Parts: sequence; C-alpha cells; structure tokens
Amino acid sequence: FVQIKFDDLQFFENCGGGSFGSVYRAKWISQDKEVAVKKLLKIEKEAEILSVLSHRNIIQFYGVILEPPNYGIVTEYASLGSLYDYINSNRSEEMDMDHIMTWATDVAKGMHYLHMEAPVKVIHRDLKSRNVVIAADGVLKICDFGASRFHNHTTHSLVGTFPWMAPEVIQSLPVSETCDTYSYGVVLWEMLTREVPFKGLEGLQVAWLVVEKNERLTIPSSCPRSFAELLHQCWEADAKKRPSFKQIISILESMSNDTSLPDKCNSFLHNKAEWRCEIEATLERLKKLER
Ligand SMILES: COc1n[nH]c2ncc(C#Cc3c(F)ccc(NS(=O)(=O)c4cccc(Br)c4)c3F)cc12
Repeated sequence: FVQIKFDDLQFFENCGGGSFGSVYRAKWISQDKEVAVKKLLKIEKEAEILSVLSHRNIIQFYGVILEPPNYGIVTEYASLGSLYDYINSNRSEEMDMDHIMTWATDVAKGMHYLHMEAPVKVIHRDLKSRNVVIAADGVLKICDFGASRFHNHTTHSLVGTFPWMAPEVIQSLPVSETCDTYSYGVVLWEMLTREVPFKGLEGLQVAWLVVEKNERLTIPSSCPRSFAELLHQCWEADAKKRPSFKQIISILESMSNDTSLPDKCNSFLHNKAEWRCEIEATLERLKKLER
C-alpha cells in the first residue's frame, strides 16, 4: 500500500470536475510515470488486499493518496483509452478476426486471473467495455475490479450499465463468478457488431426485457456459428450453465484452430452495412413494443 503524495502528482485535467469514481490522467512526478488517479470519498485500509493483484490483463496498482479530503487510487495509464471509445469510433473498422480473438483472449485471461489465480478471489460485477482499456502495445487491461467491494459508491448511471448486467445482478439474487461471464459476452458482442448494446432503450426497459423475457442482444444471422454459440453460452439465464473463464479460453483456442473461421468472420465483420439493419430492426421493435 504505497502512499503517493497529492503534491507528487501533476494532473492533466482538473480533478475537481468529476463525481467520485472519476479517473484523471496525471504524471507521477518523482517516478516520471504517467498514471491514472481515481477520486474517492475515502480509502479503507483494508483495500490493501487488492494492492498485490498483478496480471498483464488487469490495470496495475501503483499507490494511494491519503490526504483528506483528497483520497484516491493511482494505477498505470493505458495510453490508447477505453475499449468502449475505440469500438464506437470509426477506428474499429481496422479490426479483423485475429484482432477480436486476441482481445477476447486478453479479457478472458484477466478475468480468469481475478476469479481463480489471484491471492483473493475477485468477482468484478461491473465488467463492461468502458471498464477495459487499451495499453500502448494493444494489450487490454481490466479496470474497476475492486469497486464492487471497496468503493461501491463509485459504481452508483446504473441505467447505463443494464446492458452489461447479468439477470441475477439486476435482481440482487445469489451471484456467482459467472455474472462476469454474462458481462463478457456483452463485451464480445460489442467487438463483433461495434454497436452500443440496446442503443437508445431506457435502462429499466432493458433490465425488464433481460430478466423477465429472456431477451438478449441480436446476433446477426451471418455471425459465425462459433461466435454465436459462445455468446449464447455466456448469456444463459441459469448462471450455473454459463462457462467459466477457463472454459471460454479453451473455446477461443479451439476457434483459433478452425481454418474456416478467419474467412467467415472477416467476411462477417466487413459486412456491417448488410447486417446492421437486423440490429436496428430489433431496436425499432423493442421501442415500439414499449409504446
Ligand atoms: C479512458 O480512460 C482510461 N484510458 N486509459 C486508462 N488507463 C487507466 C484508467 C484507470 C484506472 C483506475 C484507477 F485510476 C484507480 C482504480 C482502478 N480500478 S480499481 O478501483 O478496481 C483498483 C485497481 C487496482 C488496485 C486497487 Br486497490 C483498486 C482503475 F481502474 C483509465 C483509463
């Protein structure tokens, strides 16, 4: 639990402009490192237990600021921004199957670490594309994995998050590690379609559809069966039927040995002008049904 002085940080944006949980890009002056700083109401000493987590696919802890009223957590800064912002930009047009496979494996490997390999078992509960960021060499890094335990006030809006939330999380039901499998499924769908899940729908409406109606995001008819089946396994209503992250990694490895899949997936990825209408038709249907 290395302490970093507030005076040892150069902030690049003003740090008084955000809600708790806001993250600011900063320079750690004494170490000449670019860092992220999350603003917190206060920091539990017990958060020490997460300070020892370390994996190439999770954001790296650096220290804590402990000078009331200024509290925060300092981590590495991933130079290329959030996965969400990348996906929903025109830059994601450069993604091919090898790109998606690498990034899907990155996130699955970080979550497997959190669930099974870390000194403390971590169930994220808030995994989403805005909580994954891209390092300078393209490695993805999961953020906010300690929020649900140690600074729940940062997480809650909640309406924004309902596309990524497992039904059992939405209902405050018994929750297992496979709530993160469901969320990961959504992140994979975002990478494949490069669309905002349930775009333009009210969050309460999403939660209702997902929980009571077993509604799930539209998988385009031309999506390769291997990806579609993986999405369906992640999205099972019964959380005990969802795959672990070890199983997901195994599936990804089997898909990477399928010599027919690069052509099928790249053709699907570059065919967005044709299948985008299948997603928009579902959204029109869902919006009209609410009316
Ligand atoms: C666009 O936003 C970003 N672009 N590039 C980025 N790189 C890093 C971040 C971040 C972060 C961050 C942070 F500054 C503090 C904490 C956390 N996550 S945490 O609260 O779950 C955490 C992580 C590790 C140890 C402990 Br203790 C707590 C974080 F994820 C955000 C970005």
